[PDB]
Amino acid sequence: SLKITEVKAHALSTPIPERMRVESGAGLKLNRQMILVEVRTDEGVTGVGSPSGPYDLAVLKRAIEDVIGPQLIGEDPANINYLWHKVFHGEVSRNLGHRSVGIAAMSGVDIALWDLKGRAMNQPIYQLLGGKFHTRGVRAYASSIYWDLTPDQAADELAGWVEQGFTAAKLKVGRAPRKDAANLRAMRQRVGADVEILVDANQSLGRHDALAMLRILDEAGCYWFEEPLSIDDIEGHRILRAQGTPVRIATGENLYTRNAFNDYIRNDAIDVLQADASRAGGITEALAISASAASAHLAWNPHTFNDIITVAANLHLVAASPHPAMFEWDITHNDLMTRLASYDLKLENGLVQPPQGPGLGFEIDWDFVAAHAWKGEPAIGAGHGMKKEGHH
Amino acid sequence: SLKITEVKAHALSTPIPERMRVESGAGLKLNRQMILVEVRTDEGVTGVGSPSGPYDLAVLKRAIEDVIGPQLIGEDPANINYLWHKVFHGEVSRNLGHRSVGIAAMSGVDIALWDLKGRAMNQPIYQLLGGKFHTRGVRAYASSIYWDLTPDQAADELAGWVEQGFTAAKLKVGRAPRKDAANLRAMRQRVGADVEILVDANQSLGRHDALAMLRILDEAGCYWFEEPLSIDDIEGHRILRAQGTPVRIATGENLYTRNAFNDYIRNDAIDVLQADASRAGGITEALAISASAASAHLAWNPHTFNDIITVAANLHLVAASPHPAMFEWDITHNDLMTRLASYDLKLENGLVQPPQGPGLGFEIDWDFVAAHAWKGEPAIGAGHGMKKEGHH
Amino acid sequence: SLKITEVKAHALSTPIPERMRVESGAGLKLNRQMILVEVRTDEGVTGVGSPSGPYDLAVLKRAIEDVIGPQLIGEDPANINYLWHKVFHGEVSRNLGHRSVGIAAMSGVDIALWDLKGRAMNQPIYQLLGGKFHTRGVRAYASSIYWDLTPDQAADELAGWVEQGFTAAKLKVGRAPRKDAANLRAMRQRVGADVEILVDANQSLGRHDALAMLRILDEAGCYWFEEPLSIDDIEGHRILRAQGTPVRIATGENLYTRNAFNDYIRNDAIDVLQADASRAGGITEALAISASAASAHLAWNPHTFNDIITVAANLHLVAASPHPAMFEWDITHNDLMTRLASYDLKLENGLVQPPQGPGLGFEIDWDFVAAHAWKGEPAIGAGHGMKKEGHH
Amino acid sequence: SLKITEVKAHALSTPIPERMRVESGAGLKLNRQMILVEVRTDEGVTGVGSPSGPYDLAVLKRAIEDVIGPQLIGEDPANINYLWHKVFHGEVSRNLGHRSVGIAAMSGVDIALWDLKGRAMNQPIYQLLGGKFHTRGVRAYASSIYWDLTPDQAADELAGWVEQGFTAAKLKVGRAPRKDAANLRAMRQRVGADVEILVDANQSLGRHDALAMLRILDEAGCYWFEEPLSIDDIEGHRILRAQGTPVRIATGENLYTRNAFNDYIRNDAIDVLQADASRAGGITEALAISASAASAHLAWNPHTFNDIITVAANLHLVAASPHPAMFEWDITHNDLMTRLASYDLKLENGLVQPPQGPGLGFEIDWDFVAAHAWKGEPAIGAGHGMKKEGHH
Ligand code: NA
Ligand code: NA
Ligand code: NA
Ligand code: NA
Repeated sequence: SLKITEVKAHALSTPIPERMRVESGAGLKLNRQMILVEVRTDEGVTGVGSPSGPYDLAVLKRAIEDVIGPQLIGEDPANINYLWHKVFHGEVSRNLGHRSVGIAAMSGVDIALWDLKGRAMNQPIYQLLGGKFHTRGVRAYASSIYWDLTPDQAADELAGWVEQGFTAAKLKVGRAPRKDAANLRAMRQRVGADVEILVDANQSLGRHDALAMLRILDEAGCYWFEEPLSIDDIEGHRILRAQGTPVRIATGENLYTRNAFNDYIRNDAIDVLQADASRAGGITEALAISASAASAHLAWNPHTFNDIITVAANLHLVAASPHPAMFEWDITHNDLMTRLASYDLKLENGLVQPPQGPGLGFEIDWDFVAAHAWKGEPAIGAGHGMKKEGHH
Repeated sequence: SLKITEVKAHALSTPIPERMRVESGAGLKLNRQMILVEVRTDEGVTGVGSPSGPYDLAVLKRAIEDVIGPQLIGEDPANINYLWHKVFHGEVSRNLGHRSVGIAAMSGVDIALWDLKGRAMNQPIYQLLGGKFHTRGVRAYASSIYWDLTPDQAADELAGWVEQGFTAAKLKVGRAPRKDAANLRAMRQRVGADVEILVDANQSLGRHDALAMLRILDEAGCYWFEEPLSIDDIEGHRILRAQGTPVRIATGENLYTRNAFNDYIRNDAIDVLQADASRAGGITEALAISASAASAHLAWNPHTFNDIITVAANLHLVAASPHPAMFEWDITHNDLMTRLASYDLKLENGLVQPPQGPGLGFEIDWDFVAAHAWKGEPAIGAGHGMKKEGHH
Repeated sequence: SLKITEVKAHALSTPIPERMRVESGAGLKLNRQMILVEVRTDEGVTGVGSPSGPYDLAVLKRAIEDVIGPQLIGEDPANINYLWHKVFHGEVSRNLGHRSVGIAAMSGVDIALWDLKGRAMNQPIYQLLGGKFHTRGVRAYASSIYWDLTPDQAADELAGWVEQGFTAAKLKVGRAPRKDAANLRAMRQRVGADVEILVDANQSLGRHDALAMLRILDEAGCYWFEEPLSIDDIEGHRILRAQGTPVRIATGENLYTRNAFNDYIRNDAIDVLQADASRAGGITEALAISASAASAHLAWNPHTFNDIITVAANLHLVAASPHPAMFEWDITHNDLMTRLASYDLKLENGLVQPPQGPGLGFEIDWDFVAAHAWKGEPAIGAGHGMKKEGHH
Repeated sequence: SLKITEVKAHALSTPIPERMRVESGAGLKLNRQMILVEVRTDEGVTGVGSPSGPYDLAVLKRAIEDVIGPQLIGEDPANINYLWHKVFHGEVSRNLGHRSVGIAAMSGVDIALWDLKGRAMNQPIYQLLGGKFHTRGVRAYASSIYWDLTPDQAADELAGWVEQGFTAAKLKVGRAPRKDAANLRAMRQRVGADVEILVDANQSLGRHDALAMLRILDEAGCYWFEEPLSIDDIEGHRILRAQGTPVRIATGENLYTRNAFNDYIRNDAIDVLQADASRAGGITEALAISASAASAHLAWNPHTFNDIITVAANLHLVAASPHPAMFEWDITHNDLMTRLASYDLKLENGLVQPPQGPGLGFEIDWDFVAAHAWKGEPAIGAGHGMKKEGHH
C-alpha cells in the first residue's frame, strides 16, 4: 500500500482583460484563480485536485497544507472514506466551521485522493463510481450570460452559444428585475422552445421580488431559478417551490455537506441540489448528496464553475449518476479552462464526454502552473446582497 | 468623525503544562491561543477584540487583515451596523462560507468596533446597550469539570467550585456514558438540590445514546444538556426537547449567525441558544440573537470560552439582557484569562460584574502581547466525533 | 450616576381646519394630540418622549405619572433594560393589561430614557444603537392619501407628493372597495412603475373582501397591504400571505410587545412588522422586534404616525437597522410635525436623515408646549369596524 | 324604550389590616378596590356593574365615564349587543388597546347593562340566559391559600375550608417550588382523594420549572394548574398540556376577549378557559367564550376575584352554562364581598346559589358606597415576574 508523504497547495492566478470582466450578484470578476492541490506518496503516485473559488488563496493554502495535510501524512491514501471523516471530525468542522471554506479545502484534497486512486488503478474516476449512466454523453449548458446587457444583447449572446452547439444557457439576474425580465423575453423569442434557459440570481433578491420573478420565469418556460434568495432563508425557497410551477428551484454552490441539503429537502424547499464536488465536501460528499437527491425524487446538477479540475471532477460523477444532465460549463474568459490541462470543451449534439485517462483523466501542464503563481491579485470585487438587505 | 486606518490581528499563544491539559469531545487542550484584533483610526482611538478559538491562527489573521480589513479602511468606524453587512455580503458569506471561521473573524472585528465606540463615548459597552438588566450582578458557572475523573473526583471538584463561591458548574461527558452517569449521581449527592449542574457532550453522542443520557440528566435535576448531538442534526435536538423534561437542550458555540438559531427555533429544537458574541457574528449579531431568543420565550446564555475579551464582550451583553444568567467562566489554566488585561474573576454571592471602564472596560498589557507571539504551536488535539460516526 | 426625580406627562392638543380633517377606518381626525413625557434627574439631565396616539390623554397622563412614574423615582435612568422589566412585571402587564394603552405609556417613558441617555453621552441615539446601517439616508413614504377621493383626485394627490420628492405613498382603503380599486388603478397609471404604492385598510375588511382586494393590489404592483383585517384575526393574515403574491402583508401599529409579533411569525402570518417604538413598548422593545423580524427573514418598517418625537424615535432605530427602509412620514395637517421641534422634513432623492444632535437629536420649543395645553378636545371621531362586523 | 342619561364610575377603596394581607405572584394585597359603575336612564331604571381589579381606579373612571360613556348617552340600553360592538370598534380597541384595561372597563359597563335589563324585566340575569343548567347549585372552591406558609399550615388551612363546607380550594405557588410541593403533599395527605386541590402560579414560572411542577401536581391528583406561565407564552401552555396528564391547564384572568381564547384553543394550549365576565369583555363576551369552550370540548370556569358584583355576574352565567362547576369564591379579607350588597356566601353541600332578585339579584348599600371613596390608596404591591424573567 502507499503512504501520503506531502499535501501541497499551489496558489495560481490568471488575468482577465478589462472588457471581458463580467458581473453577477457574486461581484465583478477580476482574475481567475485556483489552488492546484497535489497529494504525493512514497511510491511517486500523485493526485491533483482543486477546492474551487473564489475564496481567499492564502486561507485555502494554509487550510490544505497546515490544517488538513497533517492529518493525512503517513496514511494510506486508499481509505478516502476514513480520511474524509478523520479530517472533518478531527479538525475542520469545529476549527474552520461546519459550512465553511474549510469544507471547500477538504473538497480539493478529496478530489486529489480520488484522482490518486484512479491513477493507482489505471482507471477514470467514473469507472470506479460504477461506470457511466450517461452512455451517450452529458448535456451541457453555457455558463453564463451576465448583467449589464440590453435584451437584444442578451438574445444575441444566447444565440451565439446555441450556434457554438449548446442546447442550454444561463442568465444572471437580480440587479434590475424589469430588465432581467425583458432580457428573458427576448432570449426566448430568439431561440424558440427547445433551448433551455436557466436563471441565477446569486442570492440577490428578497422573497417578494423572487415571487414576482418566478412568475416571469414560468411564462418564459425557464428550466430553473438558481440562488433566488439568500442560502440562509430555507423557508423562502419552500415558499417559491410551493407555487407549483414547472420552474425548478435550484441552489447549492454555497451550501456545504449533505447536512445542508437534508435541511432543504426536509423543508420541501429544493428541486435541484447543486452541491459542487470541489466545494461541498469532495467527490465523496457529492456522491452522497446525488444519491440523497434521487432518493427524494429530486435532481442533483452540480455547480462546476472555477477551473478545469472542478469541471472534470463533477463531470465524472454526473456521467455516472441517474439524473438528467444540465452540466455547467464556464464559457467566460478563463485560462484555467483552456491552458492548465489537455481536456477541452468538445460538444457533439449538445453533449460533452468525461475525460477518458486514469484518475481525473488528463495531465496537468506543470510549466503553465509554474508560470502563473499568485502574487496577491484579487479574484473578485465585492459581492452584492446589501441592496435586498435594505441599503438604498 | 473618525476614519479606520488599520485592522491588525496579533496571533498569540500561551502554554498549558502537561498535567493541567484537560480533554473533552472537542479534543485535548494544548495551548490557549487567540487573535487580539486591533482597529486603529486616524485620531488614535483604538478598539480591540477577539474572534475566539480554537481556529487556526494563520487563517484568522489572513481573514481579518486581508479579507475583512480592506472593506473597513477609510470608513467611519461609528457605523458598525453598516460595516457588519458590508463585510458579510461583500466578502465573508460567499468567499469564506456562511457558517465559518470567517464569521468568527467578523465577530472579533465587530467586538473591536464596539470597544472603539465605547472608548470614543467614554462609556462601557453595556451602557450603550441600554444599561443593565442584571443590576445586582450576573450569576456565573464554573466551566468545566472534564473527562478522565472518577465519581468521587468529579464530586470533589464540584464541591471545590461551590466552596469558591460558584452556585453552578459544568461537567463534560460523552466518552463513557456509564462513568458520566456515575459522576453526576455522585455530584448531585454531594451538593444537594440548589447548585445547578450543567452537562456538555461536545457533539459526541448519537440520538439513542443522548436519549438514554437525557433520562439520567433528568433524574439528576441537571440545568441543561449542551451540544448533546452534532450541530448538523437539528431534528435530533427536536427529539430530545420533545421528551418534555425540565432539562434544557442547549447548543450554539459552533452555530453561526442568527440564521442558524432561527432554524433551530422554527424546528422546536432548542431551549438555550449559546451564540457567543466572539464566534457567531459579533456583539451586533449576538444582540439580535438574544432578542430573538426572548421573542420565542427561550433563553440566550452564551458560550464565552477562549480569553478575557470573549468573556468581557459577552458579559456586557449578558448584563444588559433580560435572560436568566448562567454565565460561562473558564476556570482552566489559561494565561489569556489572567495576564492579558486588568479585569479578572471576582465572584460575590455567586455573581460577577461587567468591567466598568470605557468600551470593553479594561486596557491590554501590551508587553504581555509582545512576549507571546504565536510560533506555529497547535491549540487543541484532534477532536472526537469519529466514535459516534461509527469508527469502533 | 443620576437619579430620576420626576416623571411628567404634558397633555397637548393642536387643531385641524375642518376641510383638512381626513378619515380612514380609524375615524375622522379632529385634533392632533400628544403627551410630551419629561423625565427629570437630580443633576438636571432631562429626557423627553411620546407614547403616540390617539389614545385618551387623561388615561396616558395618569398611567405615566402615577402608575409607571413611581417605579422610576429614585432609580438610575441608565438601566433602561432593568426599568422596562421592572415596570412591565411590577405594574403594567397585569394592572393595565398586556396589550394596552399602558404599553404605549411605557413606550413614551422608554423613549425619554433613551433620549436622556443620548443627552448624557452627548450622542444621537442611532450612535448608541451601533451607528447607521442606512449610511446614504432613509427612504420615506408620504402618509397618507385618505378616503373620500375620486380616482383622478387620488392620482393627483400621489403625483403631488411625488413632485415634493417622495418616491412612495400610502392610500387608505376599506370603506368602498370598488372605489379603492379604481383609485389604485388611476394612481398606478399616473406615476408608472418606480413609485411605491402602499395600501392600509385600518382593520376595515373581512377575509373575503381582503382576498378580493389583494388581487387588485397584486395587479397594481402595490408594496404592502397594511392592517387588512382585524389585528385579532391572525389566521386571516396567514390566509392572505399564503396566496404567495409579491404584496407584503403588513401590521403592527395596534399590536403590542414582541409577544404579539412572535404569534404572527409562528403562524406564518406576516411579512412586515410595523411595531412603533412609541406604542409597542419603546425603543427597547422595537429593537428586539426589529432583530426578531430579521431573524425570520421578514422586515420591520414601523408605524410612526403621531408627532415629531414618535417619528424621530423610530427614525433613529430605522437608520441603524438592516431592513429596507419604507419610513412613514405624516404629511397631513399636524402642528406637532412642524412647531414642536427644530427637526423638519427634508428629502433628498427620496431619503430623510436622522436628527444629528444628542439623544433624539433636537430641542423642544417649550413656549409652543406651554401654549398648547389640552383642554378636553377630542382627538378622533369614532372608528370603523362595525360594517365588516356585520352592521348594515 | 329607555334612553341612557349618565354613565358613572364610583372609585371605592376598603382597607386590609396588615396581618390579613396575603401575597401571590400578582403581589402583596394592600386595599380591596373597585369601580362601581352606575348606568342611569331617563325613566330612573339603573344598572350597576364592576370592571374588576386591581387596575388603576383613575384610569378605569376616565375610560368608563369619558371614553365609553359618551358612546352610550342617548342610546336605548336594551341593545347590549349593538352597544358592545359600537364601543369596541368606535373607541376601545384602537384607543385603549385590544387586550387592555379598556376591555375591563367595557366589561363593567356591559355588566351594568345586563343588570339594568334584568331589573327592567323583573328577572335575575340567569333567567334571561336561558335559566339554570345547574339546577341543584354551583360547586365553589375557596380562593385561596397563599404564600408564606409551612406544609402543616397549608394543610390546616385546607382542612379548615373543608370543615366550612368547601369541597375544593386553591393554593398559590411559584416563589419557592420545593415548599410548594411539600405544601401539596401535606394537603393531599390531610384531606384524602375527594377534595379537589387547585394550584395557581400567577405567571410566576418558566417552562422548565412549570414542567417540573406539573409532575408534582399530577402525583398529588391536582384539578388544574392556573396561570402556570406568562399569558404571553401560548406555546409553553401547549407543551404543558401535551404531557397528557389528568391535570387541567387553566388560564384566563389576564386574557381579553374571545380572540385570546381562540388563539389558545387553535394551539391546543388550554383545558380550562377562565375568562371573567368583569374583565374579558362583559357578560356578553363571557357568554360567547363559555360557548366556544364547550364547542371545543373544553371547560369554562371563570376567574371571579374582586368584589361581590364580579362574583355575582359570573355566577349567573355559571349557573346557566353546561360546564362542570368550579366556582371561585374569594375567602380573603374583603369588605367588597360582605358590606356592598345584601347577597353573601351561603354554602350548602359544597354548592352556592345565584342571587334570585332582578338583574344581578341584590341591591347596593349606597351609604357604604358614599363612605368608601377612594383617596389615592394603592390596591396591590409590585407584582412578580422579574425572577423568572431572569433577575436573580
Ligand atoms: Na451560481
Ligand atoms: Na461547550
Ligand atoms: Na396604519
Ligand atoms: Na388566578
